Amino acid sequence: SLGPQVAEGENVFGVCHIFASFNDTFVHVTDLSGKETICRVTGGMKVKADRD
RNA sequence: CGGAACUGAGGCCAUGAUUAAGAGGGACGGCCGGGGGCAUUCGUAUUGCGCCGCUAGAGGUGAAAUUCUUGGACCGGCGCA
Repeated sequence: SLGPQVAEGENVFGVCHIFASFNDTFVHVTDLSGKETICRVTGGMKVKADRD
């Protein structure tokens, strides 16, 4: 029961927190507070070499 | 009689001081300014430290490595110095 307030229109908010720069890129979904995290992901966990 | 030193009272002179620098000094009035010294309050950032959460990479390069990394890095969060 993940957000059991079932109305099929009650949208559930989060925040994303993109940290972009050179040599990296992060995507860090969290709740409204930034205290609880949901699947932080990067660019280095997908490609093979370090210059891409 | 001359010229010496000294002391007293008087009338006379149209009776005596050049102006005030587009030279300067000082005074006075209202302002002006990241001018100078002493004490005072504020700011985000950085670095470290503590506690919480999820997860394998993070840095840095033209490209790499030295280096940090499940004994929990980098990211996010609240505090403190």
